Amino acid sequence: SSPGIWQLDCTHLEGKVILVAVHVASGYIEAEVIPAETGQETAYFLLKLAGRWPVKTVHTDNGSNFTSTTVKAACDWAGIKQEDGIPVIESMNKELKKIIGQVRDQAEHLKTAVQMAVFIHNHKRKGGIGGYSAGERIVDIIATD
Amino acid sequence: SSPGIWQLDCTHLEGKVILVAVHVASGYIEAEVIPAETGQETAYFLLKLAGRWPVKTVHTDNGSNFTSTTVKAACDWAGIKQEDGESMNKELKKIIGQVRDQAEHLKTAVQMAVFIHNHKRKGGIGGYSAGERIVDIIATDIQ
Ligand SMILES: Cn1ncc(CO)c1-c1ccccc1
Repeated sequence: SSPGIWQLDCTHLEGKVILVAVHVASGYIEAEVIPAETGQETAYFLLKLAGRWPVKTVHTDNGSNFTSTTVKAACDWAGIKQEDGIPVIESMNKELKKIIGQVRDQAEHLKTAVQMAVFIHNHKRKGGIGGYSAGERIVDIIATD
Repeated sequence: SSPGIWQLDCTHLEGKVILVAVHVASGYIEAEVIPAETGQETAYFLLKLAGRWPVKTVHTDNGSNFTSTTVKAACDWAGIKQEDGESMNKELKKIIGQVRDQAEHLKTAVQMAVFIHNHKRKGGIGGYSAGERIVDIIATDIQ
């Protein structure tokens, strides 16, 4: 689908909250542990995302952190179309948790283990030895020239 | 320069620390406000960077934050070569001033500045933004 389309969700592990943005066309992920699923935390994560990739549209789970006017304000500022409650990706949250289990014993804190897992996911060749990683795919899809 | 070379810098503002990474060939920036310039905050910044972009080499200032065993452990794990030997960085500070009033806290103004820097077209019609350049450089290098 469009190069500018992201899906945002949340997943919970060890009592902490991980916000995950998936670039729908490529399966590339961005993720971070945050203190809680608040408006101010969600808006900050989105503003960081939109400053790093060209984000036109976000699909959300319509959680209350999304309905907040702080999130709406960020999205307006960044020119992002927020599509709440609009639905390979339900087992993205599952995929990321698995990878986190494989590195968890190399890091003292969960937040570091999440970043390791993001690194592994985005570098992973899919479709066997002849294939491409989510990382290669997102840049091929969004490059304008 | 090569597609995998970054330069990393700290800058100090309104009483806080900003870590700034410039992708040298594109001028694209990543930045984060951190409470203090520690070896743990550095390593965490570097790992987030390397899971996002193909980081092969980072050029840094001499600081002990870049020297610490945790940054060395992160660099070895992520495959980053470290080397301890600024026009997009004065630029970033200048943008922070121009929008500092658009926002409540520093953290937010910094990410608005990164947004504006990376999306801004340079030159006239036919030009590119830094965000366009990095993606183009790296996509070309893959093919
Ligand atoms: C209406 N709504 N609100 C939140 C969600 C979760 O995507 C949904 C939804 C669930 C399944 C299919 C379509 C929307």
